Parts: sequence; C-alpha cells; structure tokens
Amino acid sequence: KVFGRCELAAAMKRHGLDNYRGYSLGNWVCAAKFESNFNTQATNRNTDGSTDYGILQINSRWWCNDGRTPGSRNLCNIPCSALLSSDITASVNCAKKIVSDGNGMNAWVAWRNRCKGTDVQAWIRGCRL
Ligand SMILES: [Cl-]
Ligand SMILES: [Cl-]
Ligand code: NA
Repeated sequence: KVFGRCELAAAMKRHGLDNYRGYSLGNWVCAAKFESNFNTQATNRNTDGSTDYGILQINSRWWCNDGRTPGSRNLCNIPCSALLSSDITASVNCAKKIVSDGNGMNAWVAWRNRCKGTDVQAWIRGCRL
C-alpha cells in the first residue's frame, strides 16, 4: 500500500506515534517519506546482506527475522514480512522499540540526514488530525 501523506499521518497518530519518545508526528511522516516513499512494501538490501523492510525500513540485522541474515537478532519478535502489511501495526510497534533503545530517531539514517532539525511540521500541514 502506498499511503497518502495525511492518510499516513493520521494512521501513525491512531497507532500512537505522535510525540512518542518526544518525537512529533511530523518526524515520523518525514522518516517514512524518505525511507519508503510511504510504500508499505518497500524492501532494500544492505551491503552487509541484511534487508530493510516497510514504511520505516526496519533492518533484519537487529529487529525482525527474514531467515537470510546470518548472525542477526529479532528484537521486535516478528517476521520481517509483517513489516510489509497494509496495516502498519507491526511497523509502528517495532519502531517504538527502536526509537526507545538509546539513539532515538537517529536509528533511521534518513531521518538524521533529511528530517532532523528541519521544519518537520510541514509534513502534517493541512491534514485532518
Ligand atoms: Cl536470519
Ligand atoms: Cl531522543
Ligand atoms: Na533478524
């Protein structure tokens, strides 16, 4: 599923990400934009052989099992395929764990390089929330 911008802002709000660990809604929408272009089916293989899954490109090296990332962990306790669903539950719940783990949203390189310190409220401007 490719979400619309305000459609995803709303879904992320309903799923509990507005101001989660202190990050406003616009930070999450910006990260999803640059991670996946709002596409729940996005996958991108990393040089280390791990793979990134979903709207927030959660990596199999730490967070999910895909059965093909030697030596990896599965800290969110899900199959990586769960992160590809039209329903963003598994992505949001795993992203909550990630953002809680010490480096906040810097875990998402694309947030750090493209959203961090910008006017992220622009990503929610004009959405019915
Ligand atoms: Cl594996
Ligand atoms: Cl933080
Ligand atoms: Na894994």
